[PDB]
Amino acid sequence: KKTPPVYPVTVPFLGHIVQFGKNPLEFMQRCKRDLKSGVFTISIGGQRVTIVGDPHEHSRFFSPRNEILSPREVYTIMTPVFGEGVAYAAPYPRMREQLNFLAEELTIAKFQNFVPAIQHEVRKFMAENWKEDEGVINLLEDCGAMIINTACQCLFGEDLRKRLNARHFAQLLSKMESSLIPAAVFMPWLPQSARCREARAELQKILGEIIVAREKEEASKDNNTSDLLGGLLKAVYRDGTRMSLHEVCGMIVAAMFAGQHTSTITTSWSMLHLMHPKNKKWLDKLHKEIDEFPAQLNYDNVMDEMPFAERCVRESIRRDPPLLMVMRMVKAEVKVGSYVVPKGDIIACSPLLSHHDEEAFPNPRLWDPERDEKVDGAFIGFGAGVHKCIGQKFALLQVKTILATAFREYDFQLLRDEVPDPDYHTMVVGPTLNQCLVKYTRKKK
Ligand code: HEM
Ligand SMILES: FC(F)(F)c1ccc(N(c2cccnc2)C2CCN(c3ccc(C(F)(F)F)cn3)CC2)cc1
Repeated sequence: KKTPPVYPVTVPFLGHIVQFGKNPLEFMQRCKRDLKSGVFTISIGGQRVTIVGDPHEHSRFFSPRNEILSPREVYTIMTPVFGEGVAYAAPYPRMREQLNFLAEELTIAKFQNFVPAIQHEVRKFMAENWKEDEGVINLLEDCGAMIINTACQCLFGEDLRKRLNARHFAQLLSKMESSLIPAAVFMPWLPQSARCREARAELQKILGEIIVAREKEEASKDNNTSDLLGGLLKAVYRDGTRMSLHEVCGMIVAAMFAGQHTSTITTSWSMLHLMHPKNKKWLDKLHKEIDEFPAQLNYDNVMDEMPFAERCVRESIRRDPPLLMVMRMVKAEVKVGSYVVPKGDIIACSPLLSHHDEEAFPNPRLWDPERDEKVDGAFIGFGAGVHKCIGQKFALLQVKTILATAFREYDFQLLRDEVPDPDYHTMVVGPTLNQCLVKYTRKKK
């Protein structure tokens, strides 16, 4: 009944925040290698951080209930972004209720409209920015613009898009997230909240006026508005109450924030690999898959006739996962294989680490869409168990739709010799900005 072997500190109360900041992959790999164990504890400012680095031991982290493993006290940082009483700020039972309303808005039933709506905004963006036949663009900043555009074309109603467009909304999103610093998640003890508040107090009033307007159309039942907002208004809790504007806006914000960073990074990655000359066989097999498709794609095409595309996307999330660390706070310990994690200990599971386990993924730095996890449950890019990703189906659909639409009508050339190196400065990891310069070439008669 002993604890994981603690990696020693040299500079004290720095813990490892410097060695970790530069390159998390190498650091964690070295820790795993030296300690001869996938399971080990590191110190971050004195805090006992315990990583579960053995892909065979994943279900230990993802299976327990919240009362045993609590995300809240480690994920608090998001409380100003979504507001109070929303998500973690709210108690677990009612957060579950909140998440149920959101998940019931991303049902495969809603997805029938999404495919044509995503294609519309991709082709709009390509008509206004891909204007020349040959041009240089930054892929990372462009896929983001496409992700926010198409996501608003899916879950935002006509009237809401007239009173808010995506391009202004993304400026509200960045206005809101800038209060996040990676080194504020382990210390329980704001110069940006002042700008964070004014963004929500702006969005909340805009939404409130759309609601005031929709209740004055509601008389006809002819308004027929069934978007993310439309369903969240109708939401009724277990105890008869309904969502207030504060809880409503927070939910919309969360819906967009979650998808926009993770999806755009995924898309960008996916495009850089296929674009690369070493990956030509994969680009061809992609083409073999999408060449037969009509100009206007339907739900079946993307979902049913596009497995290989999904193999590329998933591989991209397997190789370079957007979220490096998933975290919990232990309230009551349960055995982790042979070791045991004590109460008060901060337990983590790292998609960045696990996705690079030689047994699970031989040659982890190789992009290979046809490869299958050699250990069941190794791939945890969307998480697993109690807190698996509810946006997984939508993001997959979103990225695939974009890839199919882009490659069908364009060719791409990477100004670089090698695929961009990930940037670990940010908490959510994507490829380097100044490395993401790409040349586009339009396909002609
Ligand atoms: C590539 C795209 C995405 C990735 C990589 C991703 C990744 C993840 C991961 C790793 C988790 C687990 C969090 C944890 O256990 O600590 C998660 C949970 C979640 N994701 Fe995503 N996600 C993606 C897209 C989306 C989208 C589009 C949405 C919503 C639109 C979304 C909403 C959520 C939500 C609500 C959770 C709930 C976590 C919980 O149950 O407490 N995600 N996602
Ligand atoms: F809808 C929702 F319920 F409010 C919600 C939305 C997004 C998320 N997350 C999320 C983000 C991007 C894609 N998919 C899901 C996060 C919320 C907190 N989270 C993390 C993950 C890591 C870190 C840290 F410490 F590394 F910076 C901080 N927060 C992981 C899931 C969780 C809940």
